Parts: sequence; structure tokens; C-alpha cells
Amino acid sequence: EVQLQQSGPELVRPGASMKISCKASGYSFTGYTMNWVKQSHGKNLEWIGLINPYNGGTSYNQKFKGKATLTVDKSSSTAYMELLSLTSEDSAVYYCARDGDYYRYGRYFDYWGQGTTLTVSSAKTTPPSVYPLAPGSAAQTNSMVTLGCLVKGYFPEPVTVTWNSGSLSSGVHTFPAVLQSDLYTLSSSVTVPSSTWPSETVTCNVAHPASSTKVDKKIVPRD
Amino acid sequence: EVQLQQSGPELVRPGASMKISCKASGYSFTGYTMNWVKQSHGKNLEWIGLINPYNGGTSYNQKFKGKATLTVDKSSSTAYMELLSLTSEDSAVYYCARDGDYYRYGRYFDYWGQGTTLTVSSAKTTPPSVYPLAPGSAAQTNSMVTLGCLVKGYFPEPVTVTWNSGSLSSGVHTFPAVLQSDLYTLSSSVTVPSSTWPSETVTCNVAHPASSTKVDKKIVPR
Amino acid sequence: SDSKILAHLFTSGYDFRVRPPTDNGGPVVVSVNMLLRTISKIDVVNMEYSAQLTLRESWIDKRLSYGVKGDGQPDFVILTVGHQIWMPDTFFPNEKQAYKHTPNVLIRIHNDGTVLYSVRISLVLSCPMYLQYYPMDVQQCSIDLASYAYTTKDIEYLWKEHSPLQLKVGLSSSLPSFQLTNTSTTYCTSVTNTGIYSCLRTTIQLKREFSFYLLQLYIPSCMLVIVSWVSFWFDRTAIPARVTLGVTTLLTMTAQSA
Amino acid sequence: SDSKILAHLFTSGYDFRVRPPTDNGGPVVVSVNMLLRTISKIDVVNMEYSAQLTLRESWIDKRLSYGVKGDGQPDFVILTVGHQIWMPDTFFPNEKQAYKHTPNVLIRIHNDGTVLYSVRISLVLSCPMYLQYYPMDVQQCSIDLASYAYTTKDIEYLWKEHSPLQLKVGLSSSLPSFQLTNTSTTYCTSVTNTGIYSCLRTTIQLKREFSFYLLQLYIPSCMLVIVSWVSFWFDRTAIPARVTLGVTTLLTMTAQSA
Amino acid sequence: QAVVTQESALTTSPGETVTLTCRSSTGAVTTINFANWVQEKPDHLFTGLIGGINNRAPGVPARFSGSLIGDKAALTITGAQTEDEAIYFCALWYSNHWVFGGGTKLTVLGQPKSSPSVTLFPPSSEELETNKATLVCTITDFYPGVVTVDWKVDGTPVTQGMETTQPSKQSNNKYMASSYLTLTARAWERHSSYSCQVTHEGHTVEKSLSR
Amino acid sequence: QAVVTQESALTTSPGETVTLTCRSSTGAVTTINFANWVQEKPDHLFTGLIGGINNRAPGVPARFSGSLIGDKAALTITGAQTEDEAIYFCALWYSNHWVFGGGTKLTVLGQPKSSPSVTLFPPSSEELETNKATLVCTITDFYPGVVTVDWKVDGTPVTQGMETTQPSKQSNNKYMASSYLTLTARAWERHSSYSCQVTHEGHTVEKSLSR
Ligand SMILES: *[C@@H]1O[C@H](CO)[C@@H](O)[C@H](O)[C@H]1NC(C)=O
Ligand SMILES: *[C@@H]1O[C@H](CO)[C@@H](O)[C@H](O)[C@H]1NC(C)=O
Repeated sequence: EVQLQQSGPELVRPGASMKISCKASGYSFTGYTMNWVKQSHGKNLEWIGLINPYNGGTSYNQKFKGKATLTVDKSSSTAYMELLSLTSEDSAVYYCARDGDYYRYGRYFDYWGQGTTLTVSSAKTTPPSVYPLAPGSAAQTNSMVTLGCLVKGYFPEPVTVTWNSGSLSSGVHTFPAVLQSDLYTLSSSVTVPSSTWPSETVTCNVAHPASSTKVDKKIVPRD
Repeated sequence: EVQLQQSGPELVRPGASMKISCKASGYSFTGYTMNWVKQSHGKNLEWIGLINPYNGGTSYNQKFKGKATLTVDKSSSTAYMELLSLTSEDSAVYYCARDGDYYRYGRYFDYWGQGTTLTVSSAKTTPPSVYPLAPGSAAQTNSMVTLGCLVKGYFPEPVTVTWNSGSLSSGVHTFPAVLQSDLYTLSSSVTVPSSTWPSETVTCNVAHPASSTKVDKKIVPR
Repeated sequence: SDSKILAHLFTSGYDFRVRPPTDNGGPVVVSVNMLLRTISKIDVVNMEYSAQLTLRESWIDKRLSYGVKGDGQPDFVILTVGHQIWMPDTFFPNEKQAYKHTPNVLIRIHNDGTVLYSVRISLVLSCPMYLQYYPMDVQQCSIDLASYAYTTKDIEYLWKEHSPLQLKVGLSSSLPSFQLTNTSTTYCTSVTNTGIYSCLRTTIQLKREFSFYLLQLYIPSCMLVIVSWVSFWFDRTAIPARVTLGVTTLLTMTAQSA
Repeated sequence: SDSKILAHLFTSGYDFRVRPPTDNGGPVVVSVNMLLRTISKIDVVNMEYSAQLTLRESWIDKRLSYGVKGDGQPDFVILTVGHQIWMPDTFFPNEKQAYKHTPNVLIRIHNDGTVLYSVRISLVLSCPMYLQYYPMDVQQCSIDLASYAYTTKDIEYLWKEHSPLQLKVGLSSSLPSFQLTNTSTTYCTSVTNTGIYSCLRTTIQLKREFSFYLLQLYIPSCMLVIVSWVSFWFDRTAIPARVTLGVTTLLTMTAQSA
Repeated sequence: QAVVTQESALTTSPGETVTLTCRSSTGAVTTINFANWVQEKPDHLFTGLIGGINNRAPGVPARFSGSLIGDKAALTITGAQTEDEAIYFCALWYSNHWVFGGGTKLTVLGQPKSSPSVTLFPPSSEELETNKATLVCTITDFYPGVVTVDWKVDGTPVTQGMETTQPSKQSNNKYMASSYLTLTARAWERHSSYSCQVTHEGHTVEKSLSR
Repeated sequence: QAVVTQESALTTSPGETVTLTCRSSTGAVTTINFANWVQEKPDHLFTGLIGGINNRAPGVPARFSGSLIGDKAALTITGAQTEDEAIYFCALWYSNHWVFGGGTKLTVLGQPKSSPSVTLFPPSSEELETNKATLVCTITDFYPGVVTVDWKVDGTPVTQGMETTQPSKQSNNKYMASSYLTLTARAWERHSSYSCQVTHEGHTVEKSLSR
């Protein structure tokens, strides 16, 4: 079989630059041309450009002229891509995609790499500010209760959310981290019977490995 | 020997379109070019166009530009001919005729197909109205008496005319129909002894397959 | 009346150096029909073969549209000598050892603006051959076709939808040393240092008649190896018998091999 | 809009016979990228070989600079027929037996004034070969490249910085009788009675497959020499045996050598 | 464009020589017209004869021969046979297309001529209630198969309102035909005497009827 | 330049036939667009399907097939499977470059559709002193992953100030997402009543909050 193993994710500051690798294996590398695709959060799948390992020629999208620089090393079967003048916008996931035809541009996509997550921000490291969330002015209790735990303002990702130190492994929801400007933020739900809670007590568990911070936050239903 | 078997006759309504086939057999099909000829009732033999089985190249009459579309399938040794925007005028008998020279246009006609009768009429199926025909009062006897039926206002062809359920088989003449107001009108007459008329009752058996009607009509002298 | 219509077209502001207009701003679609006249001189040594063909290109130049709907004017008008019409700068990438005559050219301008170009060319094309299997091999020679100056944004070739490649009546028989088994119309559009150029490749597959080479080469030696064996069925005492058999068979084989 | 920019450039006082300006008064730097399409007809006898290539030259002519910084105009503009641009009078010193076609040419004018020249040529080049070692030898053929009229003060060639020499996909396989081991881009600028002219030389190294020549020539005779020895293991009395063995082996060798 | 004119119909005896002509309206028939001759047997059977420059369809009798007598194309049958009795069509090449002519109806006597047997039939008493009247004149046993048909009511030859079928081969090779005259019911009772006038071989056979 | 429009998301049953479209903004999708189709499995896994003129990536099921229905590109899956549930991207060639589309989220139901369990949560007082108000509206356990979220907080028309997360799969194969709010602390007191409605399978479900 074939494989396109790319490099590991990178974290860098605006203004800097770095190079994403993409090793090929399983086919004659110099045969098939290579593509590069940008998957940004805000925008759809964007196309960067392409490169022919045998020719050595490249052709870039009009948008990425100067932003990207495709290269290649035949001896190691690897395509490369430099990204100069990195900013907050260029933060995305980048894939390398092979063409499907042998020593010719058939203009169709074959295999893709697993991708590489590029996080470019000028923000420092920041501990999680966890706030307890409970139902306020609820109309009725119906043999069930959903509770909340808002983890607001941390950098960089990820955080690991558990409830009561992994006591119950049933009905623990954890949402994707939708981020504001400069700050990252997520949340986490849990479902428990309404009679079990006033006796079992609750403790939200939020651990932040980037600052080695681990937080416990007991939810108070007094409102 | 060679053969050019065409498709069976077709009945379609104005505005529609259909394709007439012409299978070849007995020769290297891709060798000789093929013609197409229209035999209309009103006009003489008209020439549609020709097609080269090998090239796929074609040349049409100036009159038939857009009316006909010649094609060909080498794998089955068959020439085709589409006819778009069919009308009452295009109703005719169409033949395919081979050229006579091997892999070259020798400009001369070789073998013809049996043809294909294309009847394009805007008429719904109509049953035959049979009327008896006999001589007038006075001017009688003389030679053997000639009587006859008159099939009028039927559609579409054909109609089988027989007498006494197929007993009288001499002097039996069936004249071709001629369509008027888009409905066909045919007549058939027979001769019989004058001493056996009006004594023995003779009656024609008219049958119309599409109407599934089988009407008998006795002949009565005035 | 044809000379009056050709007059009306070029009396206007037509520039034959300017690429035809596209409603989308996209490339100019070029339909290609090819016709193989003759193939000869299949040089195994110099890696080349002489092929003669007829190329038909087709595109739409709205500038040349005279009748548009027409239906009251001739369907097409043959272009007379003296009028320049923009054409795809077609060239053959694999063409070699080639001198060009001139004329055998034909240009038709249909009323809608569709242009038909027909040309006769004799070409010598490089054909890398592989002779691992001799003489029972098979070679695949090609004719590549593309534009030189215009890239993929201005021009793109497409094989005609039906019978893109056509061959003369007896082409399979015509060849001197090979037998043509297969034909193939594919694309060979590639990416070079100068850019991305659209390209068409027609391909023929030649394999040799095993029958000939069997009778001429293989069968004779089979008889010689069999002869070398009958000295085993002679006794040891008959020295003149087995010596002569052995040494002659070897001399014969050296000649056979020669 | 490209035709409007080409107009603005040549509407000025541009002389295609005049060497482009240099800020130092120095020579004109010419970058050279070469691409070997096909190689064939490696004539050992007439000391020549037919090679087909694509040459890419690049220099800076400040006169043709239209956009300069640009960034609001097309990066380069393809030169249409009818405009003369000064070019390096490039020639091949070792070229022989050559007739030139014409067109397969491409001229780009970048905004800064950088010109790209692309051309397809078929050349026959003299290649002195040395056959002391037969058939296990190795030859080195070259393609020399220089200006004819302009000396070292006006023009100087330099191989492109990266992949100066490029080869078609299967060139090593393409060759009929030799196998290409190595390629090399060097300089061959020399000093002649007329002056000092800058020069580029690309070089290919051809050596033959020992395998073939071993099976075809050497091994057969090894068997023959061995055969000549087995007459020693026969006694003296068997005159018909050793006479026939000796004379046949010699006849065979003469045929083998023939 | 142009029209090809052949003879209406010709008559010949077995073993004799007959010549069919083929006239062009544009001018003289040249070699570049490539005159073709096609034979139409009964029941719609066609076969080529002479064509091109000198070509002949395989299986064409020697008695058939092409030429250019005068300024028109010529099909000459030296030694006519009974089976050569058919309708002969000729076609001419005009630059890019074929143009047939009227076709000549050739008659080779297999038996002596017989006068047409004519019988006229009145409208039906039942059909008079449709407000339409149909007079029918059936012509049988005439040869050669050529017949003119004229209708006369109150001494006046009527043009519009009549049709006649094409002469058709019978069981005994004596051609047959029928001609119908359609009028209104009010017309049939308005006029008095009716007449069907048939003409064959220059002979005339009358057939009248009166209300 | 131009934009490629795909369907938002489509739903089909195992064993059935589904067709995804791909519309161009410049005009009709012709053969010179070289329509590609790429399948995005969860956890960022891509693989090509159909492309070029008729090409297919090695290992592409026969049930996948390309075409040009109407004037746009078409990916047709005849005999849908459970594992064909992913996001499908199509790309078009415009002269020199690739332009992707929005991507269609195809759902092959492995389980019967499930109603959303939406509940709203009021902003904790520990961040209102930060003068920031964050209302957390959690939506869990729905299938397929199609959820629209509008906010009738205060008055009924919603202008701006809200963010929602993409539907993330759970362990019991149901999908899950959340929609927050970005308003100041002043608005917490000035606004009368809060709302967080979510339409799923065309069935809307509202939630109320007043403080
Ligand atoms: C010939 O080519 C066609 C299309 O590539 C292929 O279907 C067929 O199997 C080929 N036959 C031979 C002789 O290889
Ligand atoms: C091939 O050329 C390279 C570059 O000069 C050189 O280093 C190497 O020695 C050469 N190889 C041979 C076969 O001598």
C-alpha cells in the first residue's frame, strides 16, 4: 500500500516561518505530482499549489504567491512546503495530496496525508478560568438534570474534562472549543438522576497540562 | 449472395420521429457506400443522401438537410436513417441502395433493399363502411354479371376482401385503395354467371385487422 | 458570394495574433480528430518511426461568426489564401528529424464561428523500445500533441468525442516488420517548469508475428540439438561416428548462430 | 491588454542590434537551463550523434521593463511575432551536418526586464571516440555552447544554479547501443586568436553493457578453446579422433571470428 | 433546380430492339452526369443496370447496354425478353446529388393486346344518406397497362373531384384499374346522365349511366 | 473569481441511491472543469474518488460513479453503505487552479433519527464581574448532525453576537454541539427574557429563560 506521512503539529508566533514535511512511500515518488490543500476554520478547503517531483516545476494559486514555497527531495521521497510571514490567518490544517496519474497531470486527486495542524498565535500560556454552571429559574424537575461547567480562557489547547475524578462514565458530554479573540473556550455537560445528585455531590475536574494546572470546581445549586 | 433486409413498416403521428434499419449480409460491409431513396406517392423517386460505412462520412441532398440523419454500426453491418419532424408529406416508401464499387464511390447503383413503407397520418383508427355496388335499372343480363363491394373511409391499411367466406376464387379483382381525406377507400369486384343472379346470394367478406371488424354485406340488385 | 462574406469578416478589427474571446474568461476548447494515413520505417536502432497523418482541429471563434443562426446563408465558408485566422499553436513534442513541406491545408469557417482545420503532415517520432523479449516482444509508440506558447489558462485540447483516432484501410497490413494490435487515445497533459500545458497522446501497439521467428530461428536449432543426442545411441567403439557427429553439429550451430 | 504593453515598449527607441545596458559597464549575464529530449544515432564510424534538446536562456534587459515593481500588472508578457528583441548570439561550436527548421520558440518578458528564451533544436554533434577497450569501453560526448560575435566583455554564460541539465523521463533506456551513466555541466570558456569567449559544456557518459558482449562474443570462444583441449586426453593411436577435433575446432573458430 | 424527362411508356415485342431516352433540362447529358438506369419490377423490386462511366451491376444481361445517343442518355435492350417488362428509371448526377426522372413504363408483349373491360357502378342507396355519392368505374383486362380516364356529366368533362388508381398487374398479366368520382348527394340528384370515358391504345370505350 | 456551491447536507438509507450536485457560478460545469470528488472521514481523513475525464482513485467502490446531470457535476452512490457516511467535497478546475466547494454532509442512517435534548444555562455570577455575559445552550443526542440555532433573547429579531460549534460524534453514535452568546454584562439586566431555539428534522424546539 501507499502512505503519505506528514510532520507533527507546530506552534509558532506571527512573523516567523516553518516547513511542513510529507514523506511518500509505496510508489515511485518521481512519478506522480503532489498537491497542497489548506483547511482553515473560517474558510472552506483552499488549494495552495502543486509540484512535480521529476520535473521540479511548481505552480501556485494566485492567492498564495509568496505565502507558500513548494520544494522536493528525490533522495528521501519527500515533498516540502515553506510558509513565510505567518500570521493569525494562516493558522489551519494543511494536507498534501497526490495526483493519480503516472508521470502525467491527470488532474485528479488520489491519496491524502493525515494532515498537519498549524497553530500560529502570539498569545502566551494561560491557566483555565472555570465557572460553575447550574439551572437558574427552572420551571420543573423531571427525573433528570443537566449541569454545566464552563472552562473559559486558556491557551494553548487541550484541556481534559472529567467529573468527580472519573467516577461516573455515563452521560458526560464535552463540546468542541469555540474560541474568542486571543482566548480559547469550551464546556462540558453531564446527565444524572434528580434524586442521586443532592446526596452524591458534584465536582467538575479541569486539568490544564500546558501550565500543569488541575482545577476542581464544585457546582452550587443555590440559585 | 448479398442481401439488404430493411425494417418493418411503421405507423406514426406528425411531429414524431423514427429510425429505419437496413442490415447488410453477403459482403464486406465497410467496403461499399450506401444510398437512401424516397419513393413518394405524389412525387417521383427522390434521393435523400449517401453514407460511407468506413469513414462515417455523409453527404445529404440539399432538400433533406435536417429531415434525415444517416448513421451506421460496423459491428452489426447495418446502416440507419433517422427522420425528424415527420409530417403527412414524409409518408412514403424508403429504400436503401448499395453502391457498386469496392472501397470507392463508383457512382452507380448495385443492390436495393425490399423497402420500408412509412405511413405518417394524423388520423385515429377508423372502421370500413361497406356499400354494395351493382348495375343500374335497365341494361341488364347480356354477358355474365359483374358485382362489387366498396370499402370506404377506413384506416389504416390493409383490408382483406373475400367472397362467400372464400369460395369464389376466379374473376376476383381487388383494386388498390386511394386515400382521400386521409382515409383509404378500396373496391373489389367479381364476375359470376348471369343465370345465377340474383338467384344465388353472393356476399363479400370484408375484414379490417386493426379495427378487428369482420363485416359481411349482401349484394342486392335495384 | 463566399468572397463577399470573407471580405466582411476581415475588413473588421480582427487580430490573428489575439486569442479568441471566452464568455467565462476561461480557456479555448480545441476538439481534435486524428487520421493515421501510413506508418513505415520503424527504426529499432535509431529509436524512431515514420508516420504520416491527417490532423483535424476544431474551435469556436465568435469573431468570425457571419451567419450566426444563418439558415439563409451557406453553412460554412472555405477560407481563401490571404486571410489570417488565429489557430492553436499546435506542435508535436516527440517529433524528430523533421523537415516541413511548404499546400495541403483546409480551413472552414462555420456560421456560428466554429472553425475546422485540416492538415497533412509527415512526422518522424522518437519511440523508446525495449527488447528484453526477442523476438516475441511488444512496443508502444506514441504521437504527442500540445500547444507551445499558450498555457492551460488560454488553451486546452480534448480528443473528439467519437472515433478520435482513425486509421487507413489496410494499416495493420501495411507495416513491414510489426503487426498493429491496438490503438489508444489518452491525455498526457503535464506540469513543466514553464507551466501547465494541455496535451493529447495517441498510441499504437506493435507486436511481431511469432510464427515467422519460430520457423526461421527456433525450429532449426531444435533439430540440431536433437541431432547431438543420437551420438549417445551409438556404441563407444565407433569413434569416427560420434566424433564427426559431435564436431559437425557444433560447427553447424556456430553457422546457424552466425 | 498584453498587446497594449508590447506596443508601449517597442514604440520607443529600442534597437535589437544593440547590446543591453549594464550598470557597471560589464558583460551581460546569461543564465542557461538545458533539457535533453532524446539522443539517438550514436555513430561510432562518422564520429557524431543526433541529440534533441530544449534550451532555456535568461537575461536582464532593462529597456523592456514595463511593470518594474508591477504587482498591478501581469508578471510576464509573451512576445508576439513582429517584435525584435536582442538575444545572445548563441551557437554550438561542435555542431555538424546541421540543417535548421523554420516555429518552436517562446519568448517571455518579465516586468523587471528579465527575458526567458526557449527553443527546440535537433543537433548532430561531433564526438571523438576511443575504442582501445572493445567492447568494454566508455565514451564522453559533449554539447558546447557559446556566443560567436560578442566577446567576454559583452556577454558571459553561466549554468543555471539548479538542475542546469535535465533529462527526459526514460533517456537512459532510450539509447540503442550505449548506457548513460553520468551527466555533467562544466565550463569550456577558452581564449582564441580572435579573443576570449565564454562557453558552456554539458557532457554525457556512455558505457556499454558488458553482459551482452560477454554472452555473444566471449563465452562462445571459451567453449571452443576448451574443446581444443580434449584432444590431449585422447591417446596417440586414435588418429581420426584428434585430427578431426583439431581441424574442426580451427574451422569453427574462423567462422566464429567471421 | 432541374428536371429529368423520360418517355411516358414504350411498347416492344420479344426479340426486338428498344431504346429509352433520358433528357436533362440543364442541357446535354455529359459523361459527368453518370447516367444510371434502375429497373422496377412489380411489388417494389429495384435493381441497378448501367451506371458511372461504364459500370454494370453484377448479374445484368448482355442485351442491356448504355450509350449517349444525341444529347441525352440511352438504355438500349437488344433482344427484349418477356421478363424485361417493367418500369425503368434513369438518374443523373448534378454536381452533388442524384435526380431521378419520371420513369418509362416498358411493355414487352407476352400476349396480344386486349381492350379494357369497363363497368360503371352507381352510388349506393344506403350511402346516399351520408350526403355523399361515389361513382365507381372498374377497368379490367387491358394490356399494355396504360389507361386514360375521363368523366362526363351532362356532357361536361369534370376536372376536380376524381381520382384513378395506378394500373396494376393481374393474375393473367392483363392490367387492372379503378376510378372513383365523389360528389354530394344533392349533386347526384341534380344532374341526370353520367359517363365514364376510358381510352386504351388509341381506342375509346364508353360507359354511361342515368338516374 | 468564482464559487462552487454544494448542498448543505443530505440524508439517505443503506442500500438506496443518492445524488450529490456541484454547481459552478461561472456557468455550466463542462468536461474542462475536471470535477473531482473527495471523501472526508472523521478525524481528518481524505481520499479521492472520481476525477479527470473518467479516472478513479485505486480502491474506490463500484457504487461510486461520476456524471454531469443537468449543468452541474454529480456524484451518485448506487447502493449506499453505513461507512459511506462522511463529508463529500467536490472541486472544479478553473484555468489554472482548483476551487473547492462548501462540501455536503452525507448521512447514511445507522440508527433511527433522535430528538435533540436542548437546555439553556444562565451565566454564572463569577464572570459577570468581568462584565462579560455568557449563556451556555447545550444540545446533545441528535441524529443526523443537522442543527440550526437562532436566538430570540430580549426582542424577537436577532442581529449579532453568537457562536456555535460543529456537530461532534459521541460514543453512542449520536451527534452533539453547543451555541454560546457574546454580550456585555449590561445587556444581562436590560434584556427581558432569553431564548434558544433549535430546529432539527424540521421540528423546532424552544427554551425559555427570564432574569
Ligand atoms: C486494447 O486497448 C483497450 C483500451 O485500453 C483495452 O480495453 C484492450 O483490452 C486492449 N487490448 C490489448 C490487445 O491489450
Ligand atoms: C559522475 O559525475 C560526478 C559529478 O562530477 C562525479 O562525482 C562522479 O565521480 C562521476 N561518476 C563516475 C562514473 O565517475
